[PDB]
Amino acid sequence: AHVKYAVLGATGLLGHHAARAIRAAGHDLVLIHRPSSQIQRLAYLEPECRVAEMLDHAGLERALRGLDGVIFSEEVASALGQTNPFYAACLQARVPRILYVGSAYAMPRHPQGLPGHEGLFYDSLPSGKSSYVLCKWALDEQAREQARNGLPVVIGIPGMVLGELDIGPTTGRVITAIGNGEMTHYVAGQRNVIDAAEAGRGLLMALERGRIGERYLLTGHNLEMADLTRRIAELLGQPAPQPMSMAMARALATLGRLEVMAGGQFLDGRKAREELGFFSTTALDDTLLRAIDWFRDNGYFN
Amino acid sequence: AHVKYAVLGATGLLGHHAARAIRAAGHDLVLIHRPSSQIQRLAYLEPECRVAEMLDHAGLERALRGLDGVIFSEEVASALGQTNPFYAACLQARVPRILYVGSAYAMPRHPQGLPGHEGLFYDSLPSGKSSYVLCKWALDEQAREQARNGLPVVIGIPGMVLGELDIGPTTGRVITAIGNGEMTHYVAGQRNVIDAAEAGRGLLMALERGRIGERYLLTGHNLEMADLTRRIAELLGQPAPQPMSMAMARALATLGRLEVMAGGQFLDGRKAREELGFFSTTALDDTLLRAIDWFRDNGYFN
Repeated sequence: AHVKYAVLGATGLLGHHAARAIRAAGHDLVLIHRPSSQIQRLAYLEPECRVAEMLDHAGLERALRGLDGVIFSEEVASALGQTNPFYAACLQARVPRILYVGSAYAMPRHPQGLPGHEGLFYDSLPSGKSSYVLCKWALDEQAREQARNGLPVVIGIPGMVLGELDIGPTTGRVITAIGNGEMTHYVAGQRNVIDAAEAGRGLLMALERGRIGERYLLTGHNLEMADLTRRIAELLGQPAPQPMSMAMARALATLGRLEVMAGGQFLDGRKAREELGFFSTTALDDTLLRAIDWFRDNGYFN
Repeated sequence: AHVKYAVLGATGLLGHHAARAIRAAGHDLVLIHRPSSQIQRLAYLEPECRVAEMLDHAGLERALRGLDGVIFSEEVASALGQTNPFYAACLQARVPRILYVGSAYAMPRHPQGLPGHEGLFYDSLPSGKSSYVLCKWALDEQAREQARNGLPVVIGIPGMVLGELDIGPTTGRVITAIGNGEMTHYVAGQRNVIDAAEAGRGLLMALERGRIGERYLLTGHNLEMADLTRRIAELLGQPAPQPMSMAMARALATLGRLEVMAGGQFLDGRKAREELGFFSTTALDDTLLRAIDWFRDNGYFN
């Protein structure tokens, strides 16, 4: 297995599937993990494991030795505080190839309402926007900034990732909320959903094939929240969540005083397809069913 | 003016009206304030002002000298942290008569759904309830605990206080939210509303006349939130806020994850009436109009 690729955050949903994709390609897999993390869930991949706390420049450098590449999986300041040492260590370890996993919320909304693409940038500080968007904009700026400064950083930006192995769960709380009768309503909104297994392969592909300093949207299905809500319901044998007005959402925010909860957009997958060879082939139902089954076997449904 | 009564928190809505009531009764008024507070808004009452930070036992003791009585106007721990020194200082200053301003949220809901009364107690820690209720239950327990231990504490519990001189505003954000088009919806609920001017007189009356260690509900009008919402709208020349389901409120709380906002009850005013001679005589519209006018003259409406 002539090539060695590492993954930080391998126990998260999207990292676990990057790790798998590296194993599926027949590369040597390295997993850089914090000592507290339960990386033995990935022992089946026969990984090489390197311990490193993410604020420990001696240990990151050491964990980043002899790699052909690496995937990376008070709110703004400390987001930047975690990534900054990593980039530091990548420079010292002389890693040739770095992919940083970004978010589509680093991008503004397509100004004609069409599906979003990699060319959508905020000219400067996304002022007046949520702190979520701000944090996501910063991490995006930071990565490009390392590219500009001669670091080999590629940026891979998946849509909402859904699939099996979602421990929290995280993104798949939609599935469990619905299944457990909790999500009784939804708010209108556009969203791109992507199968976890694929998003992992897309990451590997950006890492091996992306242009340094470029973003690549890794997309699945463009979807109304009504329809994502409804399909999951139908599959779980449950009633469809009913729509809830946008005004009725702010009116609760206002009762509070005494959002980006449906601020997503559709994504254009062409760049990844033409440059990376990447695109989804999995039916959405197959993804939603595989997630559903994983959650059920592990008792996330009451 | 043979009797001297003091008020802490005189710049708040309910304290300002206690202060006024003390002036209206022809007593000598003392205002105990923190040095940062803008107590010169009450200079027209020709008050005697005593400076005291509320965590400064030397200064409270000194500010509590030679009084015939006093009205008192991480969330639980620090609520108790503010009151505890005050009670300490009342013991050393030998104040004969102390009224603590409580909340109706220290009481559980009438177990047959009738209007609530002073006999409603939680037998012990109000477990599983909101931290708001918990904090309000504690301060209530604390006051009774000082009574039990020989301190002359009376507890006065007004309903939702509405009227003029509401600086934040605080309770009157309902009025301004509606007026400014912000409160577009409300959640079903029962509530007791009381005129500010009166609630101040009720406080004075509890202080002079209550039994040591007893609670006294100071009540105005029992009101559906639909009707309070609607009257304020009609008076402001605005559309009535529309009802919003309770389920639709939790369904937003649940979208968040990826209350007591209508948990109030009606209050029974009989104890205050029979013992204190207290009861409301003011039409609700007159109260809502006086508040409305105060807010308007000071430019709280856009």
